[PDB]
Amino acid sequence: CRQIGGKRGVGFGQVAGFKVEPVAETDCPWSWRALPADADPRLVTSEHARCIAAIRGPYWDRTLHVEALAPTP
RNA sequence: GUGAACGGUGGAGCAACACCUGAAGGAAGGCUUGAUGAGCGUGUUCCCCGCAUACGCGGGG
Repeated sequence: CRQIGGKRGVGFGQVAGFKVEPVAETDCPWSWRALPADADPRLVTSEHARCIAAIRGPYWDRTLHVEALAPTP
């Protein structure tokens, strides 16, 4: 990877660096994520809400948008 | 297959016009280039200082 985010053709947001380190199981919210509509409720927090949204793959593909429980940036 | 992928802030436009740094104001009052240094007296062994180390040298008045 060298850039992150959108509009990468006009040079926005090239990555200066990254660090990848292990963390505790209770210390990671991985569930802050576009979850399915029938996701198990220990992963569905108050930030998660119902939306027409992709949970996987190409997140821009509106044909693959599903009943989803997703948080907000 | 980074809600990604694609996407020109662009084109044009006078800081310019006119405007006296100028009026007044004493470099003067006093001051020998004249000297100064240019020539005019003593008539024979008397103190003291160093090198020596006394055989003598230099030397103060």
